[PDB]
Amino acid sequence: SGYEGILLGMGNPLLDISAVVDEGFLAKYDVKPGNAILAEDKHLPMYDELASKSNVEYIAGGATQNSIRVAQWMLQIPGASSYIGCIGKDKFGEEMKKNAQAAGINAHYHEDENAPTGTCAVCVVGGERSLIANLSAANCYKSEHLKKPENWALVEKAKYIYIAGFFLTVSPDSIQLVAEHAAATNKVFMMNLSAPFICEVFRDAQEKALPYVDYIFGNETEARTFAKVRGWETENVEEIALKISQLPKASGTHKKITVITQGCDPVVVADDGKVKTFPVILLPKEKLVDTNGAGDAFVGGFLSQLVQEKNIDECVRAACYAANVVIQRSGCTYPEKPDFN
Ligand SMILES: Nc1ncnc2c1ncn2[C@@H]1O[C@H](COP(=O)(O)OP(=O)(O)OP(=O)(O)OP(=O)(O)OP(=O)(O)OC[C@H]2O[C@@H](n3cnc4c(N)ncnc43)[C@H](O)[C@@H]2O)[C@@H](O)[C@H]1O
Ligand SMILES: [Cl-]
Ligand SMILES: [Cl-]
Repeated sequence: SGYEGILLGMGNPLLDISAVVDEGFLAKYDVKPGNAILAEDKHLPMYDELASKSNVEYIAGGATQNSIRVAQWMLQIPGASSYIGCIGKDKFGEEMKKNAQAAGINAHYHEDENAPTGTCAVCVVGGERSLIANLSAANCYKSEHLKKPENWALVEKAKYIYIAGFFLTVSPDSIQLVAEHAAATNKVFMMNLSAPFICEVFRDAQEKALPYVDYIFGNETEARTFAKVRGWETENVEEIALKISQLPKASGTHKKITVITQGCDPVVVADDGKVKTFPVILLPKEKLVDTNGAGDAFVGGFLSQLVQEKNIDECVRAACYAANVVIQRSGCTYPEKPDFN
């Protein structure tokens, strides 16, 4: 088939350890609700504390893995997706390999000899979660691994390449190597803003990669964080989307299209100097089960139609379908086959 390995993702493969907790649990580990952070030494016993709970759920996660997973599911073409990351030689790493084969992703996972597979605590309070990412083996990815002929073949075969902003903490040099290849080969390189701490702490790494980005995705909060960091005196998402697209580009082959989600409010898309708003699928609060992986599934649905050379209206329509499905189910899960027509 023509779509063989047409979409590649590179990131942090993390097994999510999710559980419903109370206010005291977050106060114990000093974690703010509805915010993502990287794990510190004080947060490490929390993983064993969550593992001991009766309501603990284990699901193969990681922002880029989730988006590639949802794109392959929406697309339904066998062998169309590829993924690159680092895992440990342990039970969680074998679960990561098992899940990727079931999902239909050609995941070339580099197995580190000493580090365990990365985990991510998803502490849930009401309808807001705190993510504490312990990258462990995921943080061991080197440009040396990407340059291996087995891994670099996936970069060359791909036409569309996606990397969540989270991977900028692990290897900005590996990101830059595939980004420079995509500019030189007129391919579609794309990224996510991922979290406010990526825009604030990793501002230099993100700024260096952005000129190579053809489709930048994000939510309203991380777009406002991005605007405040660059001194733009504006909170309006519509003005911020045009200002991001307006930034310099390493290659003028493609324009930069900025897609910003606003939860239940319309999707804002800056494209060729014009702002296009798209209302989302109306959903009652009783059916809204969990907003976990809503942003990652939105990117996945968008990528499924972008791969088939479809217009931006159909990319956003599939992005809303995929996110709508995921929010009505626990975590980033979906039915056997998609019903997008
Ligand atoms: N360091 C690290 N490295 C790698 N991975 C890491 C990591 N740290 C964490 N991760 C991974 O991250 C994952 C958890 O991420 P998670 O916290 O779930 O992020 P997300 O998937 O982006 O979900 P959010 O709740 O943040 O949504 P959003 O604000 O982006 O989107 P919006 O609400 O605008 O909504 C988007 C769309 O949803 C739909 N939608 C949302 N709300 C509604 C509504 N009320 N009604 C209708 N449609 C809605 C719409 O279509 C809308 O456009 C885990 O797998 C974990 O492993
Ligand atoms: Cl990632
Ligand atoms: Cl319990």
